Amino acid sequence: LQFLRDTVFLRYRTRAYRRAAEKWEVAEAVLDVFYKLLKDYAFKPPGFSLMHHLLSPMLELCLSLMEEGVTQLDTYAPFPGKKHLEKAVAYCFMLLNLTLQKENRFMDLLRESHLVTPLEQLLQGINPRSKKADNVVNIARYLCHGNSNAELAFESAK
Amino acid sequence: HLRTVGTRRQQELVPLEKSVTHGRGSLLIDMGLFMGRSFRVGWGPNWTLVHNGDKLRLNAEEDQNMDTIDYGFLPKPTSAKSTESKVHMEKLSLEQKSRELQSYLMPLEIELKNSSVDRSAQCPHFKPNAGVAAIHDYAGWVRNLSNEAGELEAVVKQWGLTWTLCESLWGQLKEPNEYVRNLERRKAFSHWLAHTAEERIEEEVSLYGPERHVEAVFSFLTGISDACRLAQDHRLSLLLSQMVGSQEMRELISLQLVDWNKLQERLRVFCLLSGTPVWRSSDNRSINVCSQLDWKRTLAVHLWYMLPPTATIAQALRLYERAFQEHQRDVCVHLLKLYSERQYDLCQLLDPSSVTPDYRLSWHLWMVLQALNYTHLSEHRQGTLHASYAAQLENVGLWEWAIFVLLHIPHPHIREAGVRELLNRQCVVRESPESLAKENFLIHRLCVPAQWVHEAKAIRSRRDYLLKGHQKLVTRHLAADASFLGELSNPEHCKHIQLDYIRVIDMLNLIGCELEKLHTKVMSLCYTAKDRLAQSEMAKRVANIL
Amino acid sequence: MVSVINTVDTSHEDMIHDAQMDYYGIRLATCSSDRSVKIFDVKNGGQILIADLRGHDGPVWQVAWAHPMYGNILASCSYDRKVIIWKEENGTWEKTYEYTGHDSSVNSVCWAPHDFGLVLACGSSDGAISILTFTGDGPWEVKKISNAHTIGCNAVSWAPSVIPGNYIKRFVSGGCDNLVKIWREEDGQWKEDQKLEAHSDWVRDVAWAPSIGLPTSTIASCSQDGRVYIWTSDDAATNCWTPKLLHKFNDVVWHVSWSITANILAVSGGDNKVTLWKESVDGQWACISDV
Repeated sequence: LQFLRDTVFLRYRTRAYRRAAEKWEVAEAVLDVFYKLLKDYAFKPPGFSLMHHLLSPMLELCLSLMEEGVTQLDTYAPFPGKKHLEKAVAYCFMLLNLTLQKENRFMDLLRESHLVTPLEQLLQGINPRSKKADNVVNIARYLCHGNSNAELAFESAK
Repeated sequence: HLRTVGTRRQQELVPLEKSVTHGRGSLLIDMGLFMGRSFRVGWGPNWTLVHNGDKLRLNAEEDQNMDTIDYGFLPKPTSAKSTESKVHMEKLSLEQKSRELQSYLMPLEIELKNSSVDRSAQCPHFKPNAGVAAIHDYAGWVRNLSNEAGELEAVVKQWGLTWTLCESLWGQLKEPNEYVRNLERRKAFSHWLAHTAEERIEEEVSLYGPERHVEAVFSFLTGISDACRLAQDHRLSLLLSQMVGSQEMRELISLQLVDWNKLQERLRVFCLLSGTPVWRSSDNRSINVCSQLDWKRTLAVHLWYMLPPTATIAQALRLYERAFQEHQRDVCVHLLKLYSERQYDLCQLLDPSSVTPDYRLSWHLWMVLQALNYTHLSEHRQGTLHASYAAQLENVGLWEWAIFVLLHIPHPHIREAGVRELLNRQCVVRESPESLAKENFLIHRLCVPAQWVHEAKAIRSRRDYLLKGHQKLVTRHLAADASFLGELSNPEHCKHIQLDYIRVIDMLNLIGCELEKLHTKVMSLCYTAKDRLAQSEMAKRVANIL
Repeated sequence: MVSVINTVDTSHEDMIHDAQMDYYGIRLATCSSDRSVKIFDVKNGGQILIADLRGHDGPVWQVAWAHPMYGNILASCSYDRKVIIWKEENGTWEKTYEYTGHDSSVNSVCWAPHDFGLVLACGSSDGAISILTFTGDGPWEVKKISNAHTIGCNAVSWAPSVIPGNYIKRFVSGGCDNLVKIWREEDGQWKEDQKLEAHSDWVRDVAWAPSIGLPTSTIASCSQDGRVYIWTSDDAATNCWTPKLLHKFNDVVWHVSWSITANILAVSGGDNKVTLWKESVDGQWACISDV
């Protein structure tokens, strides 16, 4: 799990540098992996560590994706790119929503386990980060509203 | 009871061992999580404990394979191990190879024209004849043609020199006729010695000259007119021409010059014309030369000057030989020692002779000498040794010559029972599978005539037919063959041998199937076998349908 | 000690006791301490498994292929007190017979030279050897020798088939009493022709070298003392076995085997190493090489 996630963020910059079509696909694969991780969500401590990993650079990456989406609405289509890009956007939307309901129960439990302190910091530091920084996601939502293509709009409103 | 007590002691040790293991788990137990840096532990002991349990007092102790297995090989080895791999993929080439190179088919074939054989109603034999002459010719022409290649080098030259010192000397030494024969042997050996100490004196003495300084004058003398011309010491020049002269000049010039020097690259020249260069410790010059020069270079001096009596050359040679000492394996040297010998005494030196031998040359050498009467070799240990060496040489397809030798060697029997077994192995299957062509027929032809062809063919069939055997089991074969000519041949073989019911059925077939079955039943009277016959008939019907 | 030796040798990969090549060099039967008799095939130098004949309650010790004149037969003995004979009928590697006539472990097996018939000799750790003789069908009659060796038998080796040209066969075996007993058989029963005491401890293995047609029959033996002796008979029919020391190692020698042509001894034992030995032209044995 560590190897793939590390590769994927690096590749996304790597994907962008070479071949827009092939970078996008890698990003879509990463989004799929994230979705799988969400579905999946000693052992409890490992889960807490994973939650901590999920909650600053990773948060920024989602923001970068949102910025790409804001760029995206204006130009391209590119449906195959759009599906993968669209799918990635949907995954980003869903993970925060799916994660948040899970996260509040999850984070408190992690804190209880800590009675670990660093992971708790994620509860503290992670919470501060979440508010954002709101604008970039919001712009993407506005673009989705302008598009009126459906979907994306639900995840944006939720 | 003692063993039981030891087990009781062994059992106690095990309990102690168990306690120690428990302590290790107790002391070594490691519990880091979720993920922790790895730490040392006695992980290995647990793994060894299971093995010890599998091995399991006295019994377990003397029941643990020290390794522990040994693999025995025929032609030739196999592999084995236990163990760093337990098989080795040997790349053919490795160490031993000189023997193989020396025994390149030809070293055998050529010798076969000379050996001859006794053709009879069965296994033949061998015969002797101008053996020496034969060996001389082959070694001659062969050696000459060999003196032209492009690889190895050093090795080839050494081999050639050894062969020349072996066969050469042998022949050279196989009332004025004795005087003339010694002059002729001395004449052949002299130049021979020079050629031997060549290349070494060749480029070597070359530089020596084109270099500096003295000594060379002595080295040219070991090689005379060109040396004198290059040197051109007027008085020394006249004395130098007395070399090659066995004349009683020796003593005079010897002592007188030494005395003159005492009263007062020249004394060494005088030591040579004295004719006793090394054994005369009085001059103390040509012994001390042993560190400087090859033993072969010092031999050449003895052979060339030792003295006019044409036997004294060999004398002094043997001398300097048994003389050297620094602080055995020189082949070319050991041939000289063999040559310097006389005969008889067979009971010791005949005994290192085996050392030397231990391949094909040694065999041929002993055989010619024994047959010729010059050296009656003997007999069974020497033959055992030749037999494995010849078999090692077959491995790569040396079988026919070895078989012939085995037949001739005997003796007078028992060997045949072994040679026949070897032939059977040779054609058990692979013989029948590798011979399935034209390569087998020639080999079969080559071996001394015997009715061994049917025997080899039959073995091949068994591994993988009835007609070949002719040239219960037969019934089974008939059932499989529920082609026609072969079946007829099998029937003929059965008749020759004379299942009776089956034979009757076969006769009926030769003369329908149901009638044959009835005949078989009648034969049985005067059934699983019947069922088998029915199955064979069904198979035949299937074949007909196909 | 033994524990120290075990510590020194961790074992890179699982281990096996004995493993013998087939006649014709096609197959390679093996056995290990896991009770499993694996038959591999070696076509072109590559090892390929064909069957895992499982069936022993204890670790299999030694293994021996029968002569191909009787079809394809392989026999293996074990610490379970039993000996198994596996036949082959079209790839049908089934056991056609099983023998359980010894009360303690069976250290070794060996097949009589193919002329004598299909005789299998077997030495137990009870101190008894059981020999199985083949008849017409699946019956096997046993000729048992009780109290052959004092505290048990480790090695069994057949004398080469020597034509009297009315046939006499001699077999010599080693055991844990230090004695290398030879054996003589008449009408049926086997009697000890002679004892050979030169070892100072348990005889491990005893190999009767194949005669190169040569009448100077030799036998090799190795023991817990760490000595290897090459006992010799100077002539036919003279009850003189004169032992000669090959070498002594500070550690035990486990196994000894004769190479066919040159009479090279493969000495397995001591330091996990196996040595190769040839008798020189001088009668002293020398080590050719380290494997």
